[PDB]
Amino acid sequence: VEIAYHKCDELITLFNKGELETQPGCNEEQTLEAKIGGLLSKVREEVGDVCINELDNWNAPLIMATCGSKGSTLNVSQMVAVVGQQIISGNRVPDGFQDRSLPHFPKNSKTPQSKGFVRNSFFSGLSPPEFLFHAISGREGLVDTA
Amino acid sequence: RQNRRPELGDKFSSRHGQKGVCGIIVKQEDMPFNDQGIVPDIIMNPHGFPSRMTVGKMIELISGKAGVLNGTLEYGTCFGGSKLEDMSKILVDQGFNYSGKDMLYSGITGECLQAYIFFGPIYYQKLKHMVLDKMHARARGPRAVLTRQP
Amino acid sequence: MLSFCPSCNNMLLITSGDSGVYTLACRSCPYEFPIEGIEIYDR
Amino acid sequence: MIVPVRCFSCGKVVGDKWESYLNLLQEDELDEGTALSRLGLKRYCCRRMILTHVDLIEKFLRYNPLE
Amino acid sequence: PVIEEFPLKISGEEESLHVFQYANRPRLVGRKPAEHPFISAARYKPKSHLWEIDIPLDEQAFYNKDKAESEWNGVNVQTLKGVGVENNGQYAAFVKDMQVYLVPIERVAQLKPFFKYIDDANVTRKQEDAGSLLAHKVADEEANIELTWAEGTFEQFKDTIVKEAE
Amino acid sequence: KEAAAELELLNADHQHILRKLKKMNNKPERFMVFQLPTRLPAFERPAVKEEKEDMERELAGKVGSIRVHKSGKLSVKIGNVVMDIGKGAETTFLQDVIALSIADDASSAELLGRVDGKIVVTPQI
Amino acid sequence: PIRGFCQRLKGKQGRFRGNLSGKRVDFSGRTVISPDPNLSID
Amino acid sequence: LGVPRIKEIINASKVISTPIINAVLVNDNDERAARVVKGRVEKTLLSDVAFYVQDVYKDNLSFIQVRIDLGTIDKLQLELTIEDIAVAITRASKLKIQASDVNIIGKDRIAINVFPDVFYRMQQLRRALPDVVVKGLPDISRAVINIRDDGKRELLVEGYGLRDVMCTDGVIGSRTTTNHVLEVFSVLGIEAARYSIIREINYTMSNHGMSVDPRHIQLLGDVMT
Amino acid sequence: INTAQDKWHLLPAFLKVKGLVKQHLDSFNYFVDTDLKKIIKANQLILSDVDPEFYLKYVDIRVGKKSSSSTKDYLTPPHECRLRDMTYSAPIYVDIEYTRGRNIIMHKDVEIGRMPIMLRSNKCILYDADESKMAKLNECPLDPGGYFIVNGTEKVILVQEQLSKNRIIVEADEKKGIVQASVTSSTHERKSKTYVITKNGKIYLKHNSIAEEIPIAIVLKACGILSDLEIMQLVCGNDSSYQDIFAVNLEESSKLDIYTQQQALEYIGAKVKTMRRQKLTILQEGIEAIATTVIAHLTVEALDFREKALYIAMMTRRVVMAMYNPKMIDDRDYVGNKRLELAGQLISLLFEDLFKKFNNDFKLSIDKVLKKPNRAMEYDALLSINVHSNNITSGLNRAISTGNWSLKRFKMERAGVTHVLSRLSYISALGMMTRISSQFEKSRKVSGPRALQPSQFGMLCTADTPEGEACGLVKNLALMTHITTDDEEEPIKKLCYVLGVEDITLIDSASLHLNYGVYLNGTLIGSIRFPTKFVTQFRHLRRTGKVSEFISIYSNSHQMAVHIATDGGRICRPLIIVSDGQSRVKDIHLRKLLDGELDFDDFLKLGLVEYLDVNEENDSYIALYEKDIVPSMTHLEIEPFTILGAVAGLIPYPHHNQSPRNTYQCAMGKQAIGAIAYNQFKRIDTLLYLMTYPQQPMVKTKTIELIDYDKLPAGQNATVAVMSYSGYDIEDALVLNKSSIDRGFGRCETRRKTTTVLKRYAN
Ligand SMILES: [Zn+2]
Ligand SMILES: [Zn+2]
Ligand SMILES: [Zn+2]
Repeated sequence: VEIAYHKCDELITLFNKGELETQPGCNEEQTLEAKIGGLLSKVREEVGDVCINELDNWNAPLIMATCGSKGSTLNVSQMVAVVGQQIISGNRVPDGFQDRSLPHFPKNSKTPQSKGFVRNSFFSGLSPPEFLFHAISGREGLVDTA
Repeated sequence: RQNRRPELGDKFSSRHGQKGVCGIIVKQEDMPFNDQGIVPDIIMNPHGFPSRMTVGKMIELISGKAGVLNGTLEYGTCFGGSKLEDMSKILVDQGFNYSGKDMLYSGITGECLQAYIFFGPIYYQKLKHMVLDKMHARARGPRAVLTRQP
Repeated sequence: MLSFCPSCNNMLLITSGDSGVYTLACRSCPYEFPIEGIEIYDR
Repeated sequence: MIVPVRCFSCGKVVGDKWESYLNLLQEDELDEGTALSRLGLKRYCCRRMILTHVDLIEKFLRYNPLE
Repeated sequence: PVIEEFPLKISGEEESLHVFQYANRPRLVGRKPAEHPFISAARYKPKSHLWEIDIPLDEQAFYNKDKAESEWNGVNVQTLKGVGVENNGQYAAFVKDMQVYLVPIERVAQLKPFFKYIDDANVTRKQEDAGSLLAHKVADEEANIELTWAEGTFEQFKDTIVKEAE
Repeated sequence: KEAAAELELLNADHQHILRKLKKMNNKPERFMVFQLPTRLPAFERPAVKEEKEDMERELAGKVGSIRVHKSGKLSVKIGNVVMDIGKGAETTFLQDVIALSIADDASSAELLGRVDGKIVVTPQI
Repeated sequence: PIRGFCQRLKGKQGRFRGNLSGKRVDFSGRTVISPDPNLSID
Repeated sequence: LGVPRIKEIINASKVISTPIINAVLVNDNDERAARVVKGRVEKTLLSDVAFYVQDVYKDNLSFIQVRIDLGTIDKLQLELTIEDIAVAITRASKLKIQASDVNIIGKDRIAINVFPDVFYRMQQLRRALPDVVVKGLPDISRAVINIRDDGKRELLVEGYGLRDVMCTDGVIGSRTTTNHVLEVFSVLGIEAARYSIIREINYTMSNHGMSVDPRHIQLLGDVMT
Repeated sequence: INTAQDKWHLLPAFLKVKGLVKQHLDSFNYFVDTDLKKIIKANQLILSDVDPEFYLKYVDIRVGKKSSSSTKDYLTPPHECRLRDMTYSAPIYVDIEYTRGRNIIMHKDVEIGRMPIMLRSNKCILYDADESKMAKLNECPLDPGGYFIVNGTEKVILVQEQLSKNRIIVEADEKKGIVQASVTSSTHERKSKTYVITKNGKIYLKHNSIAEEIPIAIVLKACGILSDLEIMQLVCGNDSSYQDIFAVNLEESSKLDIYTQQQALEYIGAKVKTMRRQKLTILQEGIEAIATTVIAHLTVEALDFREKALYIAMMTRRVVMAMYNPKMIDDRDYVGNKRLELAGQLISLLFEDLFKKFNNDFKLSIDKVLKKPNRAMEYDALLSINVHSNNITSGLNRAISTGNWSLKRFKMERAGVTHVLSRLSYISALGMMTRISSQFEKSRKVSGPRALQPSQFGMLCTADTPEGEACGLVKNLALMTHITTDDEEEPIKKLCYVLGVEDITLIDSASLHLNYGVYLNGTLIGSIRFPTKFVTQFRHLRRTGKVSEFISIYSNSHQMAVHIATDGGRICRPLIIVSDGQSRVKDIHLRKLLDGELDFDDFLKLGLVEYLDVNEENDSYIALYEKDIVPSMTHLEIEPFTILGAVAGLIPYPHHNQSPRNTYQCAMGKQAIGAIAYNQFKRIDTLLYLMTYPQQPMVKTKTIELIDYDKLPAGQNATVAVMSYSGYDIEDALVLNKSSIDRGFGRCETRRKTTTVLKRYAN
């Protein structure tokens, strides 16, 4: 994660000064969000695979996902390893204030802690900005079932 | 006034959004038992945990268990509360397992169960949705005077 | 052309002065500008 | 509202150990967990009967007709 | 730690002087201050606090003659209308020998252009075929008390000091 | 950073208020409207600085002082309260003059002078 | 806003869906459900 | 691709949202030739081709003076000269040109004269001029040269017209398609609209799981046919 | 002995002197102590048109006390009013000045109706009852109060939330409907609502009292701004991108040949509706339409139309910025854009209109004796007061009981204003308080007001919401919140000029968009040169308590504005001030807070803590824990678990669960049954589910210590073996013990009331 936090911080400092080349469908802000969202989505895969390959036999949620009972291998990962990016409407967490998402982060911050990447597991227990960012994506899918 | 006891079909819940109904009532020599002889009041399925990801219910049981063995009420307040690594200190202090999993015997066949059973006190609350106030049935009865349907 | 006259600062709408030379002259103000040759840019 | 007579999970009689539980805490005071063990409540199903018992009969009896 | 002190002094209150703000004329032309609109036929309306300055503009430079004389009755002078609203804590300051002298500015006028001759061409062009509401009814029903013009009054420069001296 | 930018611009307005006050000396009939607070301290009795701080006109003269500090700054004190000062209105574009009104029968609009700029004084809260 | 004759026929509480396509029936009951593995799937 | 994608096929929606149009090219390897045919279907407004739009007010002549370049014309390789732009201005007729008055100054400039208030209509013609379409099809909003997963170049035109795109040179008109089922009906008949209803529903549901049997879709295609 | 983990003791210090039902209790205390006077003074005098000398004026008003009595009146206690199906109320003693015969007479203590008073407010007899007087009056001391007893049924007025009233909000979509609301509301002097729309790239001005909409250049000329260069300097500035967008609107003023304010006012004078009474001219009407008709909170009183012209110019600058960049729009769902209308505000709307209709129906019967014979036989004019005084009582009681809100004068027809208080749990009675209703429950959208916003951190509970048809439209307020009290703003305006703004009538309109302009409640006031020195000296006057708290100032930057809000209905939240990288509340203050002295609101007066608005949290940077305080911080959380409300504090370890799970508990903690009250055996209610042996949770929470949940708990500690057993527990069924049920595990009890009234008849 600290590699992913260091690579995402060597990518915004190339963005505050205008330097980032873009994919041919996006501008410089949107091509940041693909390089910074596609890099947080690969450390659920890195840290998730370190999890599931490590839990022993006669692990209970590993049996209930090998069966096809209640459980996915992602649900087990979020309870043990990183819960991961809280995607809201396809994007990250929107700026709920003037130029940041939440007053506990500095203004003009695109750091992954600030835009919705929760790192504590459910066993670890979610931090107070991690708690709210996960709670927004919960209701966004709780009203998408009504 | 009316007194009423749990029937098949009353709703109980824990404090973790896991609503549930009473499916069977079991004779207490058929329940599993530990070395001290404690039998459960509720048996809860392990299949309501992985899809729902209520890990804070797995900590309510240990903090509930270590607290009642210590004699103190514990705390599960948000962003804090009692810690799992020293609720598991009280729990080895007695001679229970640190993880809250006990070796229960089987009440039906007498044998050791082949898994350790996660076992302790959860706070259950009983809901107002009771099957006595919900079971109804009609053969023939009054009809609406306009449509002459039931 | 978005150019405002002196002394009342209304909009200098240009007009065909008595079927002759174009002049830009304010309305409700007797200011005028006879022989302009003026232009603008808009990229 | 008043103490259960028996533990729910064993049937061990715990209703006679509420009047004596409060005396071990009020006088000769103990730390609520050796006052349980002194009354002889080993099993945790039986300790939770009187530890988490909230006694509401004392508050309900304040509102009767004075009679 | 200071160096010098300027004797901030105040003047009296028997003047009720006003200040003017010409919303059209800029202050600068070529980094020098622009020249004052020279001659005026000023008039004032008490109980409504209206200032009307009549600044005549020059002919023969950018001034047409057929336009003004045909329908606007041949006007050559511009009326500037503004309202004097009070604003407290305002003070004029001339400085003599490193001493400022505060004089209480009583009202501030926001002088904007005005067109009397459209009102002339409003009444005289319909008669062929033919709360704050009160604050305008008091305005138009009162005769605008004319004030003669005076430029370069140096007696006020001494009038503050003779009542500062006590 | 923004409080440092307003600090140096006030430091820029403190030399710019000293030139435009010293150059304006003894040029006759040329004024400067400048803004004081509405309520002033009392002068029959001196209201002390912290008492005027709390609740937030006919006068004689020599009621204050415009002190020039050695470092770069200026500060008006009146009576005993200490205020701060800055050329803080705007670079005005509309042209300004001062006209004296006369009441009833000597009816005249005396044109006194022309406004240089506008400086403001605030209590040092 | 009284009901006319057209107001008795409109809406999902009127006649066409509310008395003709859907209607309360007899010899029916409604009860909370509950599991039983011992009885057959039919 | 949601359930409102189904809901706009299920009823015959004349105006759908996002009506993208595939197109197959005869030059699937030359990148420059892909850019040639891309500009031929893409509409080009006058703003992207000009330097400036001005007007000069000499003593009796008043004219809109438009200067364009040729350094844009070779970068985005349009087959556009300075003359048919002046044709395309007169072609527009949303601005009442009385089109015999257009003059062309040498190689870089077009003078739109006007003569009879004269200022009101010349002000309105000042801003309604630099957004007219000078080359391309008017209902095509945008186009994207897309690389297929074998490397081939099949551009995603995103407008309304299919007859115009399938007749554009470079685009082979046998293999170009459209999301819009009513617009396939106007050019390709009913039987290529039946075959397109069942292919936009075997593609909308198949992006969400939903392994419906295809014979349940073919019968839905035929009720609409 | 004291450290970083001890600052949460401010949360029992906050809730001690405040409580959780203060948003009901303070509002009703404000109404019966301040707003009763500001209704009597708004219509004091009764003017008899027949013989214009028999006037009648009301001197003052008070409820529940006669002036000659040194003691408050005896009220029937609130529990007896539940049993006897009465209304728990208090008499409204007005005293009256009237004319009788040939002299004027004051009469004292006229009872005009009865006011249904709220429980635990000032006039309730439960106010300062020492829990032994609660038992004599058969009342539960753990009851929250905050509700009314009307015809026996106990009714709660829910917290309504509206959009922010007197401020500007920018909407936009494709097809270019860039509209700008401003719902002006001076109480009902006028209740009006303007728009600003761009049609065809041309800015207009729609208003519902105009026949057809007016363009924008010939309405600034209707105000004083007529120079037509400054209109290009009030809405464009020196920005060349905006000068192109507005330039179409200039020539349209010349196209109608409008050039003076005389001619500009006469345009809109012939565009009005409701010409009724005066037969005044179109000049006298068009100058009245700018007076008190378009933007009604900005009433003009004289010739100077300057600040109102600057208002419409700063509306249309936000339109031109929205046309250029389409993302400069305002969120309608942002919590700073909301106002919470409480129970005193609603009853002041309700009691005023009944006192209008009292005085109208008393005037049209005070002349039914004057123009009739027996001229020499005078009458005291105080014998027909009780003819209509049973409409004050019956109209207050009906509108609370039915919940219907039929205000003829104010023109609002709201439904669902009240609800029956829930007596399912102890949690239901406290979850029905702190509950917030919304305006979206008439027309439907997707993914708008139902998604929670990040701007409700600490203001609203992030999990307590129903699931189903109201998910995100009903919401709940957190623990440490406060609703702002509306206060006077002209002392706050006069503080702004002293602190260094210079007035809008003093500033040039050319150089207005080069300096930050201050905005006292959305209205432009001045223009400061140095804003962050101005804002810092305004917090410093608030932290010293010179200017009040609940007065928020925040310096926007993209708008380049300094807003100052002081109106009521904003949601505050207390925070600890930090300074130069160091929390200002030291361990000496927590040592004093514990041992009795120096309570909460001594942390406000001594400058230690601070209420922050939602908007003022933009101009901040808040630490969560003391270990996270960097030098650029400016606040610190008192306690992070107050992100959750009262009901969501029942959950043990919520941060370990998944978030949809913590929302289902909030709906199901209100449905679980246990103990209700201490008079739960003395009450006769419609349906009352009780539990025989309720136990307090083994794992508890600080949040349920605070709300006293462990003294009336709802549940039992079951011994739970998490295992798969019998195949009768497959999908959420649970296996139960028979010998537990025989001993009283989960055994409940139902109670039901049955009322008959032996009515006597007219026969
Ligand atoms: Zn002019
Ligand atoms: Zn028992
Ligand atoms: Zn037991």
